[PDB]
Amino acid sequence: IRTLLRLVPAEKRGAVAGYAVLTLLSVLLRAVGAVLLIPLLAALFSDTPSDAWLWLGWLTAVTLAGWVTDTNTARLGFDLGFAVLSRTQHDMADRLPNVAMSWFTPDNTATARQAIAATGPELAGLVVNLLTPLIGAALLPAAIGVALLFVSVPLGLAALAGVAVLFGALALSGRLSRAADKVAGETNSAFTERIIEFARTQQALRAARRVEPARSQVGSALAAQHGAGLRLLTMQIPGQVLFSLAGQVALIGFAGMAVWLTVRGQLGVPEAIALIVVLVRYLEPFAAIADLAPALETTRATLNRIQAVLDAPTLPAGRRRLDRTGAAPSIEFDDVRFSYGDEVVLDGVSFTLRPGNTTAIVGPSGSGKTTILSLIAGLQQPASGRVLLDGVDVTTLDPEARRAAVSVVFQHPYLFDGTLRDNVLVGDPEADPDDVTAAMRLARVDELLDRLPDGDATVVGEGGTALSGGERQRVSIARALLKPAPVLLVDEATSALDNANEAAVVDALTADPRPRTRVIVAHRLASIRHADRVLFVEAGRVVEDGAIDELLAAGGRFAQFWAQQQAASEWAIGSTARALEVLFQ
Amino acid sequence: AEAGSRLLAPLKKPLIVSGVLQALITLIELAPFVLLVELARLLLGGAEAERLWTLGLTAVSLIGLGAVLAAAMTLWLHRVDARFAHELRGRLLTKLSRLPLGWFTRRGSASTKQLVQDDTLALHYLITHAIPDAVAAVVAPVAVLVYLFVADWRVALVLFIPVLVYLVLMSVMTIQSGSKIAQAPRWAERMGGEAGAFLEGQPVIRIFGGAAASRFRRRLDDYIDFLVSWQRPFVGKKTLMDLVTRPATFLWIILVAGVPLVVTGRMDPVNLLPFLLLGTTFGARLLGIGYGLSGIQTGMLAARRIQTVLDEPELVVRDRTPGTVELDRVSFEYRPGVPVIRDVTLTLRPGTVTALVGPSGSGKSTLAALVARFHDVTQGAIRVDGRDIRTLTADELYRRVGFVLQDAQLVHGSVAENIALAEPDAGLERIRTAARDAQIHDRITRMPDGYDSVLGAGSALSGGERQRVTIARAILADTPVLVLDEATAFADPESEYLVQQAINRLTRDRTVLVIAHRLHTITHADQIVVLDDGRIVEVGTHDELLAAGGRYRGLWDSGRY
Amino acid sequence: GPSQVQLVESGGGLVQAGGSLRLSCAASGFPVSSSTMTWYRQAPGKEREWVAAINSYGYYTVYADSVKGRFTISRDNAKNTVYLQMNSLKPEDTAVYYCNVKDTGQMRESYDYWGQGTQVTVSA
Ligand SMILES: CCCCCCCCCCO[C@@H]1O[C@H](CO)[C@@H](O[C@H]2O[C@H](CO)[C@@H](O)[C@H](O)[C@H]2O)[C@H](O)[C@H]1O
Ligand code: NI
Repeated sequence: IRTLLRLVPAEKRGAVAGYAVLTLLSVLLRAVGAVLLIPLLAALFSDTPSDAWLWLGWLTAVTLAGWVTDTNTARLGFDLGFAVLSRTQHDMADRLPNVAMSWFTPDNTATARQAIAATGPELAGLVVNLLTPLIGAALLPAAIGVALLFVSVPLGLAALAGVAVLFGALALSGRLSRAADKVAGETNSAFTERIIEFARTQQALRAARRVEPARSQVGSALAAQHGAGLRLLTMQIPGQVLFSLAGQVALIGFAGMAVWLTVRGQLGVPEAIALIVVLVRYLEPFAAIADLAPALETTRATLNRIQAVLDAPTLPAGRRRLDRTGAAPSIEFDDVRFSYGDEVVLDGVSFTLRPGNTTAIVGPSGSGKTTILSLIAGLQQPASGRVLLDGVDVTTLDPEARRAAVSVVFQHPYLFDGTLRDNVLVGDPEADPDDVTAAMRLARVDELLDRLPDGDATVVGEGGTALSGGERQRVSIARALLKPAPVLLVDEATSALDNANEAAVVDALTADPRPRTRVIVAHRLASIRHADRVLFVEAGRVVEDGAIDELLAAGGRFAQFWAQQQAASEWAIGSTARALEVLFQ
Repeated sequence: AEAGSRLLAPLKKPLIVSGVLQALITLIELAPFVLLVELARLLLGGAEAERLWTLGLTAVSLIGLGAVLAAAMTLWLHRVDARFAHELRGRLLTKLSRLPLGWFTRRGSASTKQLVQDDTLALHYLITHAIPDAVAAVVAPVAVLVYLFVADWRVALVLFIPVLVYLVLMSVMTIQSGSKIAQAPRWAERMGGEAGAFLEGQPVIRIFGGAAASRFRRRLDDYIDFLVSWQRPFVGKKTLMDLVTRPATFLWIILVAGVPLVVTGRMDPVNLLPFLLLGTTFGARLLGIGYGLSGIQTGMLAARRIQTVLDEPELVVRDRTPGTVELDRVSFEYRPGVPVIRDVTLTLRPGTVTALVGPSGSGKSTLAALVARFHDVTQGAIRVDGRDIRTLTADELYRRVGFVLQDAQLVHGSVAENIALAEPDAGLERIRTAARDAQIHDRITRMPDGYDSVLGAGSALSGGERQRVTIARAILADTPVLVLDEATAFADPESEYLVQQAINRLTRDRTVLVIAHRLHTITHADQIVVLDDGRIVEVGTHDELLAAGGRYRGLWDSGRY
Repeated sequence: GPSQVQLVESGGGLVQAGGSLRLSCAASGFPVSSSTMTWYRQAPGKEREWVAAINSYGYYTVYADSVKGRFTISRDNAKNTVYLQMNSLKPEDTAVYYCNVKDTGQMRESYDYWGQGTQVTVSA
């Protein structure tokens, strides 16, 4: 495929182009050495025995004239196999940061992990252990056909006529064996997917007294699939064993007619041997390499997943936002539409957030709220419409301008293994220690530093002291506060068991001296009561827009949401006085 | 090691039959070669009789007998495997229905989809393809070299020097490598972790600068510079010349030893004809041995894991000889050395709400799980209405004790079937009453298919709405004793209010045992039990525990500002 | 009314380059320790830009990159005033300087309070 000539490293296209023809003549030299077995053994005893090793001196010419060309192909392939080993994983590594994060599915992240980890020595001996043994063994049955032409043409074209029928026969045996492993992996998956389902629902089944009714239904469904498997073994391998039989039927076949339908050629018992050395390495390696052919073809395809389908964000670096740098910008959505595949997430949204204020986005978990922040931050781009920061399209921004424009507090802390101070300095590594101290204090990370013997130098990875969810969040808030971006986004997912984490979010929104346009997807009244504007997002559309006091006076969707969140904080088990029968409130 | 052999114990006879029968087959598969040389030398002997058809189809009679025997065993062996896997799945289904429910608690918190299938595929290869492919790769090369060492002796010894050219060079290789034989497996294992963190840190790299980009390649470069430092020096030229002493050089040193034809060797040239056809592909014949046993070990490791699941202790069934729960000197431990619950006595009055609070290590989660027999106690007893839970079956117990915990599961079926999983014969009217009490009805009727909507695989409702469905199921079950984890109320903050009102209807007119995390939610509980390192230290109402100035007062004050 | 916000600026005037000035903002109607106080400047014809701001708690200070290291903001709760000592005054700093406080917290649309500003002219 074009999989390998994608992995061809620069400065080495001449070493692979020479390799292409330098390994091609080796197949030509082993083809003349095979047809040189025709006369050498025909004179060794058949007629006029012992001829003083004439053709042996000419076969010793082509044997070690192949030794010279093959002592470089492996050596060249060894360095060529390491050159692709180096260029491949480096290119995929430098390409992943510039991938639209919509691409990072749970599965595409698993294939990307395989491509950049489990592809070490397999790519090292890629060419020498499979590419050169396959390129050679695929053209040898046709190489002797042109190397036998000068001995006999009715015997020569009969090889090129018989080389196309046996390749297709194996191509059908390899297709029957490939179509048989598919159904094999499907039934066993259907076998085990019922075992997994009965295991994950064991609590619900036992609590509902449905454990035995489901025990028999799965036991019989597995007993029926067990029967369907037995009948498909009877009518399948009557063909597989036939094709290695088909390998030895052509051997004794031609050797069984060249013995009786000839009579005029008892020097043609090298012909039974010449036909053998043509079929010695035909389906002997082809079956021995067909197990490692897709085992090396799809690691070139999961590798093809990263680079061929980069899905790199457009990011045309046309602008740098060098207007009012460091000033809180306005945020504008102009007919912004977004879809994850085929489902609509944002269905034409238009609003304009005035610069300097803070907006709270609420809504029934439609995942559009979080999408609104991703489009502002630049993690994703709108399918149609524009997102403008002070009238400048976020997609028209330079990579360094879009990176330094938005600061984000994700739902997850996203902390790396290292010192606690290093996880905060990610927001600004060259920031003065006064700014780092203020960020960790406003985020209330200093409350955590007291219980740490090493302070902010305490390593928080797996080899160090562990942090709780609320503490990890406060570290993430300090990281976002430390970055001097004129925009701050909070995808609120704060711990309900940490009053310091709840107070750190409020402080980060209301006690930050830096002018920032702030947007927060929040659920607590303590975090949204300070907002100047509320966007109620429902079914991919902004169905309410206004200030807190005026939305509460309208008595609509946000008014009910506010009253429910208020009652949720005052909630206590067994405190409604059995008044649930009348109002259901 | 014994776990794997115990599992395959009923197969020891069918496996050894597969070995000797496959050995005879591969001997028959080389038979058309041992007679083709005879057919050649029978013509050299000037026979060429009209009845030469005899030895012509005895080869046909053997190539057919070899394929018929190969097809007969590969079919008999696949059907022995299918019957073994069928009984094993029945044993697994029986095992999963008798293990303690706590054994499943986050046992598969990751998608174990593949490792169960990877083991069943490895278990299949071990029983059906391991033994035949193994002996077929060792008797085929060992039956030709003995057939070649009876042909010529020095021409047979002339091809024992290219194999020791390869072997001892790799023995020198396995000692020149030295420090780089144990690092390569670990560096390949530890480099997958740097890849996963690099993929997780993607949203940080886009927003903040960070060093995760350079932190990854530094671990990637010293890994490629690792094997290049020990697979380019002494392989770029050493195995460069031993991978050439095997392919075609066997033929050349056959004929330079075949030049001493009858001049000094004094042997018929077709006594070299066996070397013509089977001495050319001998090098590839005794290298594929290590790839036949490669599947046996990865297969027997799968059999050990399957037996380990079959060796796990089960919920022991014991004998008997207004839900009132009595915990009598209860103690529990997961591992046989570390205690979790330390001599706990507690009584849950019928119709009352009892709250379990405590700091880290209190064991309030484990203590509540024991009331539902998620694990059997190691000391003491737990009785429901005078009956020990160990003297009850899964139906008697879970008719008295229900539970609403985190990660509540929905089964493959409609909404109405999931709400009525504990009483499927109940009318749709009763199903709808439980949905309204669980504050999920208006969400259900808003769905296009309504109560006919199919849950289990993928649903349009969120985790908080999933919870309210299982709450409707628990309401419809109507247990006298209910074990509740309060963490289910704030697992989905966007729907915390609705889940709360559902819990209101759930916790009424029955004995309630609550795992409390937010102390302000259990201030009206009839009994608050404070746990510390597995022991009870305080028991009383909310105001009584505030007046004692003890552990509850400290926890309550800590949860303020 | 009796709790009417009022901000007045002072300390401006002409001073040649390399000099120094100290600005003051006498607030009224609200505690300067309750909200965040910000210093703005606006040259004639151009849009206003922030210069520095101080936290409500009093420890978090931020400065625009064009004044950081030369300008310093501080607060005196006792007099309820805000200070801004600007050293090494460059002619780019010639503008009308204002102090700002915003009425947030109250669940309404935030309203900005401004003073009449003080003229700061610096010649080179
Ligand atoms: C503060 C800025 C941070 C913004 C980060 C947002 C990144 C979004 C890229 C893909 O991530 C997915 O986002 C979907 C929502 O956008 C979600 O899918 C879910 O949501 C949709 C349903 O609304 C469906 O398309 C999906 O199948 C369903 O899995 C799901 O959480 C997540 O895997
Ligand atoms: Ni099979």
